[PDB]
Amino acid sequence: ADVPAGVQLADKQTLVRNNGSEVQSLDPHKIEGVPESNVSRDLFEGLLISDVEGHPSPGVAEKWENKDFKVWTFHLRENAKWSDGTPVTAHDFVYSWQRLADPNTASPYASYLQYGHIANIDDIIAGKKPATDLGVKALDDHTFEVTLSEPVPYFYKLLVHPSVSPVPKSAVEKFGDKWTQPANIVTNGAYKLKNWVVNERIVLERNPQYWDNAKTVINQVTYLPISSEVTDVNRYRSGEIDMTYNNMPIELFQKLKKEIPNEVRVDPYLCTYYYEINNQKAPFNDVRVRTALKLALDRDIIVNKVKNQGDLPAYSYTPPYTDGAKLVEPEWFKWSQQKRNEEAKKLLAEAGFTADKPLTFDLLYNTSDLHKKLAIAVASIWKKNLGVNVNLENQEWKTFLDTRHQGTFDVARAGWCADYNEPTSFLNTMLSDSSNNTAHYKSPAFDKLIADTLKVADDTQRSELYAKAEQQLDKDSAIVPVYYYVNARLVKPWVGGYTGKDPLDNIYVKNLYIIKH
Repeated sequence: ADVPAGVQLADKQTLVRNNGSEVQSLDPHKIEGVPESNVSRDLFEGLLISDVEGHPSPGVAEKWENKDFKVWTFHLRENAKWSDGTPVTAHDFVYSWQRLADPNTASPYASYLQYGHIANIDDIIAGKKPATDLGVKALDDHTFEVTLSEPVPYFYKLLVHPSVSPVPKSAVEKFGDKWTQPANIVTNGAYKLKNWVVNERIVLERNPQYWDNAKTVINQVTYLPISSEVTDVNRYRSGEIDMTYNNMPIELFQKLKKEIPNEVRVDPYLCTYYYEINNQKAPFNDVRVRTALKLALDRDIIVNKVKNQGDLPAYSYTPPYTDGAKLVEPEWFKWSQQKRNEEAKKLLAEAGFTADKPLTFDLLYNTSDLHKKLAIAVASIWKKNLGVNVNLENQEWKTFLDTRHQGTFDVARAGWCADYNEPTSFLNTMLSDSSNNTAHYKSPAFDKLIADTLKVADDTQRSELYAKAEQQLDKDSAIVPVYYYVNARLVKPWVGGYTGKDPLDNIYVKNLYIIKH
């Protein structure tokens, strides 16, 4: 943290943050969500980290260079250490990225190495070559070199993501799946794990071996797993929680801007809320059915009437304000809802869905006041505009993500937040073989468009191709876009250091401080 001159710091530097749900895991190679990343950034540090405004900045690597955007060399600071006092070296990164790539790990984020295009990743993921063929090498203890199969000018931007953080080989090999328990874990971030009681709390304490420890102010941070937004607000207002999670309750929000304006933070966020359709499950493998659902959803009612929290009605997957996005607004978005509704009814009727044979399907959502209130509104809208029957089903977070990867769903509430600010952070997830493809969408035309983005060497052609890939997605009606999120949360007046300026919301508790109160 960088404490301003004149600020008086509380004597007690502790923080309690709501984190939306129980984390899937603490192992950086097994996580895929925002709640998991929130804790991960405090415990494990990679090559680059974000500064308080969101810019990629030195983490374990103090400086890096590239040759033709294909060979990237990271110079690691010599005082980086793990919490047991041992040095963080380039060998840790070699081991870690090979473990990520290895099929035996089964990382849900294995494809992140394809997004960066590290040499040999495709063969490694396919079982054709061993993980030791990965194009990374330690030139010495402080020098990590990465070789890509193509020039990727934004490669370094990917490096702030948890799946490319290091894991300590000696703990992983000795304890297997229990390496993340408090007595076994070893960490290299500003904090270390003190306690983990499932469905109750996660408590982290400052890690004195952290290379930037002299600047860390908060000594202890607790993450809670409350998935009720209404309950998070109540415990915030009772004084128990200093920073809520950033999902806001329909029930109370508007009340809060009125009652506690200086505590409500509302900033741009690169995430999109949508209904994910299982594209390989009949009858959702018919484009007419997917298009009808997309058209009959009335976004004005949902965004402006039902939620009304500052979100923008969406017409694409990638948010239009992502760096490099120059998207074409589809013509259906400009139509009236009455025309969208008639066209949707026509399409469903062509699909064989009568009034004696109405389409019936489930809508799966992860436990939450917000998602439940929204799923109920969306089921009504669809019932009324299409005569469709929808059965609502809630699952806890870890189970919900699992169900989506397994394909045992019809339609699901979904939301994707960028991992780096560039349109491929969204678009790479719809690639046929992506480990993040939960829509189970498979399009050779789509895959080709994305592949062509690295064969050109100028931003305009790239941006044009990103726009055509969004159009392909929209033509196939792979998903149902609903709104582009805003990052809305409550933060006590005595929490310093949270700017709200990073659109990826990569907060690090090492940057915060408590003002005396």
